Amino acid sequence: DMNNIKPLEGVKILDLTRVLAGPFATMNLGDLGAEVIKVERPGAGDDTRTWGPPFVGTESTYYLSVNRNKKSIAVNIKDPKGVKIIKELAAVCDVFVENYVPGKLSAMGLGYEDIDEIAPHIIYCSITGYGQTGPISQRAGYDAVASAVSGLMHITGPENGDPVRPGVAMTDLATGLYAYGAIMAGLIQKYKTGKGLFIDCNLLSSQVACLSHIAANYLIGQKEAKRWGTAHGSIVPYQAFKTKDGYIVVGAGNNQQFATVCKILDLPELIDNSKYKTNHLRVHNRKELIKILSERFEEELTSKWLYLFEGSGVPYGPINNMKNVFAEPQVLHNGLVMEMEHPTVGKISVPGPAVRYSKFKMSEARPPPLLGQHTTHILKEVLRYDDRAIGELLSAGVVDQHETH
Amino acid sequence: MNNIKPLEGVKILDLTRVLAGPFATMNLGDLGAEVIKVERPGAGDDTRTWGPPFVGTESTYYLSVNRNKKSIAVNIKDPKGVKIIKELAAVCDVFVENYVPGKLSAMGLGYEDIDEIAPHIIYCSITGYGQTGPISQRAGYDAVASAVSGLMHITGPENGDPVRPGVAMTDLATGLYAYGAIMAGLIQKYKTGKGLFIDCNLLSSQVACLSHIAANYLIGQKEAKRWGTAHGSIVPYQAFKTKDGYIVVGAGNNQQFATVCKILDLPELIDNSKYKTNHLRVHNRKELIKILSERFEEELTSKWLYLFEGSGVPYGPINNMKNVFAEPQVLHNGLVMEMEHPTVGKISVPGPAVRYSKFKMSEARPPPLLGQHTTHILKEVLRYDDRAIGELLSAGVVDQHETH
Repeated sequence: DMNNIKPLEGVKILDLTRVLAGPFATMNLGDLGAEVIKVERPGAGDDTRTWGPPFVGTESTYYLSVNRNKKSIAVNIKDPKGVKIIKELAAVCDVFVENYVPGKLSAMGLGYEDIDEIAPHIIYCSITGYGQTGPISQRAGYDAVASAVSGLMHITGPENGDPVRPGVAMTDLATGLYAYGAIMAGLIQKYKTGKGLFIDCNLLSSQVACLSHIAANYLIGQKEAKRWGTAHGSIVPYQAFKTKDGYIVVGAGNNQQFATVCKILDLPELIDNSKYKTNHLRVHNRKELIKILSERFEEELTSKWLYLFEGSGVPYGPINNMKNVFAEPQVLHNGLVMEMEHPTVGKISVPGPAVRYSKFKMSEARPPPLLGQHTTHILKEVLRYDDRAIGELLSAGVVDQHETH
Repeated sequence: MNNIKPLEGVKILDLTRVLAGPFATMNLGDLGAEVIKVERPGAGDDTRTWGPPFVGTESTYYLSVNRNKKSIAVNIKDPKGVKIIKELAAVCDVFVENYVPGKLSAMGLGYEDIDEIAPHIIYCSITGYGQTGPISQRAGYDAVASAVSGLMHITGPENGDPVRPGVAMTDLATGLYAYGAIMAGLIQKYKTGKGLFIDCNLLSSQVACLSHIAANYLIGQKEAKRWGTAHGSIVPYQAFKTKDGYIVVGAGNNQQFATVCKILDLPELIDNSKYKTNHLRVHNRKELIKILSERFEEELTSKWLYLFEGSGVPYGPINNMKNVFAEPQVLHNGLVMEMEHPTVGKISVPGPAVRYSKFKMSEARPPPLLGQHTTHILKEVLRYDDRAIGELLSAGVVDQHETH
């Protein structure tokens, strides 16, 4: 009976997160089989719900992307009766996840000290902009602001050009991945000790840690980084090249690969040229070498280059737009297009799970919940509320229930 | 109880190279796992030769992502080397590799071979595009993957050539996926008592990260475009040039927009019909950004940081490497981590992103030298006597560093 079972099956997660960093972490935990309870404000809900267009039905595409495999309960945390519901859920929930500014939930009585009293077992994870404490800890967390402060924006952009930001909020997504792993570490710690712990995850720490070798260049060698566009500082040639109909990324990491690229480009003279004999020589003569290579790539179409580079064994790929990405058979074969049946919106498609496991499949996923969709169900079953009290909560406005259950 | 780490007592057999794999095992090493790093004798990990910057004989690239590990140099191509890996796998909980799909299977180190001897083992494979597929045989590279996955297409200046992120965020994202996924396997193994196979690849990680942007095309049939530092739906929310640098300032509602306008001493803009609402501000984006940009250039970045203090609106400065680690918050978070390398001396690398209440990860073992723990691992983990170790050393199957 244990042949085909998900790892986080039987783990209840109380999710109070909003926007992207938090929901992406709980979504990936939901794929692993955990039961995720999403707490939202009555009427408005998660901020992403209003982030449209694009709007499909009454649901924004932003919200649907990162909120699958969750159940929604609408509770007014500011009301004292709402605080009681959250505490009661915490008693039966293994994990507590929030992404408010430090001290906000504590001011409302939902802080870790408050939750620990009723749920000492609970794994409390807090996602913030800059951390629980510090001089700038009170500032709210924003992806673009954090990438600027953390220094990623400084090193991203065209050479001798203005800084740019990554297209998607990679700082937010990286923090969500840090937390998604950290929460599982808390569960492993919980099994041994029998007690819960507090987790601190923040955008600043996530992005700085990702700087890795680039930051180590300054910490150890006192070397300041610069923007390189699509090129690499230490490897030449390794950049995107403009073509007749698009861009192609071609790289050579050694003389064997460089000779292969030159032959495909019909430029054998470069192989034995003294300026390009070695990688260090190629880096020193980067400006001249790139100009010669760029002239060749422009002469032919991207499709012809992909045909010529087939089986080359060197790094090579095309810059793909959204239409081209999901046209790729490899993307489809990996299951990256995930389709789910939304109760009121119909069939919808979002990016699928990145990770695939041999023992179990995560292809079948629950669609993102409507605002307050499971409010009455969670109260009646999980908290054993009678119908009379639920109606009183509904009339007062403490909780909100959607038309569709 | 302090000094109690979650993954303490978990042995990880690490055959990864470059960045994606080592970043995953490094974070597992911080959590208390015993990470055994298998490297080629003579050459070692590819990152070792990726210098300058070089400190001593170790590249800064290698040192950044290889702390909290032990190094054993084994020749997997030799049949005697294959036996050593199999013996280690029997006593190791986790097996991690990042070779091209099918390469280890040819050498006898594939999942089927390891599963027979170590059914408990958790096997994690990190590849460019996945275990199977039309382009699965292609090797994994960050710049190539970001181009194919579509991240490069949406990153860059508006009406400008595409650019790539400064760091290999696709590789690091995949490493973060694996580090979480490996722990998911351990939790499942505790219940079932048997191991499983994990597939992690750069393409799947980056595409999944596209998230709402990909959902716009999949659901709304909308094609994305490059926005520089600006945002498509929110104006103003971008980096602004200053007298000495760049500052990022954003306003998400009319109240925040009024706050920004007052700080910039442009109150007339608040009540202007062209900028009354966010939708109106988006429509007149070109005109509004020009007016705001002219004001930002007049003053120094530090003056703006002083004026925006306590404003409550999104605001931050673009920091270079010197400014990042100059920030007190970065130091307060423990992000500067120092360890004592035996031959290189005291060194500093970026610290762990996550901090836990029960245990501390501040003290870390320094990155190992090539083949530093070869004799120790063979003698202790596999109970090899001195006689057998010498025979492997003479043949060249294993390599031991001068420093132990």
